[PDB]
Amino acid sequence: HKFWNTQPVVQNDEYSFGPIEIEPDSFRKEIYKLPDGFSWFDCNLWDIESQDFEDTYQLLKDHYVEQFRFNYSKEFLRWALCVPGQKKNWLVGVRVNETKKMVGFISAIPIKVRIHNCIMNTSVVNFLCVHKKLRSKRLAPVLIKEITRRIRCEKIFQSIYTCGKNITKPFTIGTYWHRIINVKKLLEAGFIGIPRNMTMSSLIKYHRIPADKRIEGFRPSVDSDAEQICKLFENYFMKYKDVSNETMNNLINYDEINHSAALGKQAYMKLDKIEDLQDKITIHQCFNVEDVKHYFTNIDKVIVTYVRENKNKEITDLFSFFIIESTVPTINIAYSYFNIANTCSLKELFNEMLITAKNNNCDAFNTLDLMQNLQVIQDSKFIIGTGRLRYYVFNWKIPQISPSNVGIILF
Ligand SMILES: CCCCCCCCCCCCCC(=O)SCCNC(=O)CCNC(=O)[C@H](O)C(C)(C)COP(=O)(O)OP(=O)(O)OC[C@H]1O[C@@H](n2cnc3c(N)ncnc32)[C@H](O)[C@@H]1OP(=O)(O)O
Repeated sequence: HKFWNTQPVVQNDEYSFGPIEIEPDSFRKEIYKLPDGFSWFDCNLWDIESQDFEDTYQLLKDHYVEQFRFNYSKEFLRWALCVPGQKKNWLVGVRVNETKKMVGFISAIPIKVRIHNCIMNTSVVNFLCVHKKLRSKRLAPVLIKEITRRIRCEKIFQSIYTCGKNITKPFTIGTYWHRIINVKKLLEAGFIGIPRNMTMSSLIKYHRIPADKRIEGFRPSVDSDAEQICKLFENYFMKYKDVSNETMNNLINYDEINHSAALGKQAYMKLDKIEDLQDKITIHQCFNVEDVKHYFTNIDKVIVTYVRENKNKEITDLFSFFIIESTVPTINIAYSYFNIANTCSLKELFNEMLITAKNNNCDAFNTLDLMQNLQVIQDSKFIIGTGRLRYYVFNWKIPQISPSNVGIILF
């Protein structure tokens, strides 16, 4: 490594929380120079008909992969990036001056997170992409340094991001598990096989989604549910919290003290034993009503959010998953988003979600072992994946924790 060694992240070479550096003042502000013939632009994902959007969609479709290609649609990208509070300058493009060919992208979105006894606005950096031909032209560190600069100028000094590769020391590692829905489609596409043991017909039967015990009262969310949903999440995070009740109701607001190395030191917290954290949520996204409205909605072939209503019009449960269309043949993959099971078991809620994914033409359903999802995927028909997702936080200390301690899902 000739870049990551110079950033405030935990290195491959503890048991406490808080900022790595409180450097409100001493960070670079001059926009970074690009190689001759390249220029930055703010990517206009606000107008779905724009040229910026076509170029971004094309760049990502052709080049965002470590075959098969994911195919983030334009509606998906607008949902995942034009979020409440988004800055125009956090959607960063690079183009060749002569041809106007988009050859790079990086994005950040603003989120609210709780980390142990602190709460803060932070950023999520995602969709880092360099045209296949310009790789090993050391362009990615520049996109990273530039998004960093644009985030710090908003007085945000931390970030969360994921990766397949191991870079520095991640605070947790998520593992994907996979539920097969459309056997025939996955078989013909070579994504799965027929166990030499059994026949195609039995394989299909083995992977059917059991629909012989159905939970009444689930329906898609609507805008007017947003306050009930906001409270539902607050109560879920209350139940699973890793701090006392008093700390939960009096979280250290880092936005208010991040301007001062004196005051910011308030955010440091030692941990007696890492096992004290066992199976509680330590870090998660926090949603206000505006956030709920945007994220927990329903957009065909992008995001599906169902709630359970009781006979008093009170929302008691929620499942949600997003959808990414892939091409090798068109394959639609659902991903588990956020799920709250209160009046049924988590397996039962997931069963209902899996049926809804099948009804939305999804061919498989992917779930990380985050939060409590291991209650679902242990001793089930889920198959463990090989894809392992490393979670990182920039400029904060988080002990290495189990994925069940993590309530953050990236797109
Ligand atoms: C306060 C705010 C702070 C905000 C900043 C928070 C940090 C954000 C971090 C970004 C979070 C990303 C979130 C997502 O989007 S996750 C998905 C990552 N993107 C892809 O998989 C798309 C397909 N791949 C590509 O487009 C390129 O290969 C990419 C762009 C990935 C690398 O480009 P390239 O292959 O042409 O190489 P280079 O010569 O230009 O540069 C080499 C340097 O780049 C480091 N590298 C390579 N890949 C990644 C990677 N996926 N994360 C972090 N670092 C990476 C590498 O260690 C090396 O550094 P070092 O070993 O010398 O030190």
